[PDB]
Amino acid sequence: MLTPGNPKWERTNLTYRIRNYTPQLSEAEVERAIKDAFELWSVASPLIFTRISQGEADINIAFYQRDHGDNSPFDGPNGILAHAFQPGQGIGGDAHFDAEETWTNTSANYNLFLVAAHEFGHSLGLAHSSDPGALMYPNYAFRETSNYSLPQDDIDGIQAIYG
Ligand SMILES: Nc1c(N2CCc3ccc(CNC(=O)c4nc5sc6c(c5c(=O)[nH]4)CCS(=O)(=O)C6)cc3C2)c(=O)c1=O
Ligand SMILES: [Ca+2]
Ligand SMILES: [Ca+2]
Ligand SMILES: [Zn+2]
Ligand SMILES: [Zn+2]
Repeated sequence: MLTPGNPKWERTNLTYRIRNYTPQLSEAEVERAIKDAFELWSVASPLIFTRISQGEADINIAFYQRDHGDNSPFDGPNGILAHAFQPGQGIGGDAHFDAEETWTNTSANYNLFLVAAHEFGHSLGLAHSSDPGALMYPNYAFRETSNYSLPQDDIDGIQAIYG
């Protein structure tokens, strides 16, 4: 469940910055989605995520449309929802979300919190899992639950890299 080449962060204290927002949600709603997404991984590893509002962070977060400078363009409604780069400097670890998607905080397509949590796995060095119940499973499908926490397969994956 590790990204090929075993690329990992050499530090456990990471910073992130939300570069822009989506008009479909309030700023407060986007911030809460991102915060909870990171909290999923933090409670199962030594990783600490610190938000900054200016300057250069380790993980940049932004909403872009079509061609946006990294040679991996988005494609309008549905299809590619977002993507993130493996651990590293520069664009490494950054996560981009397709601005043409309907972003929600409900079970309707597409829940920001869920897509983000998945993307951050890639930002930390995790590959896709073959376990249909894992956050890192290749296919998106929202499941309403009484309590939202990181599945055991994802826990094993994050621990196998950072302990
Ligand atoms: N495939 C593609 C994309 N997505 C990105 C976002 C994304 C997000 C999630 C998945 C697979 N996982 C789920 O659909 C999913 N995982 C979990 S873990 C978990 C839950 C879920 C879940 O509901 N869905 C809910 C209950 S919980 O107690 O909080 C624990 C796959 C994908 C693949 C693209 O973009 C693309 O092209
Ligand atoms: Ca898309
Ligand atoms: Ca970066
Ligand atoms: Zn991109
Ligand atoms: Zn993925």
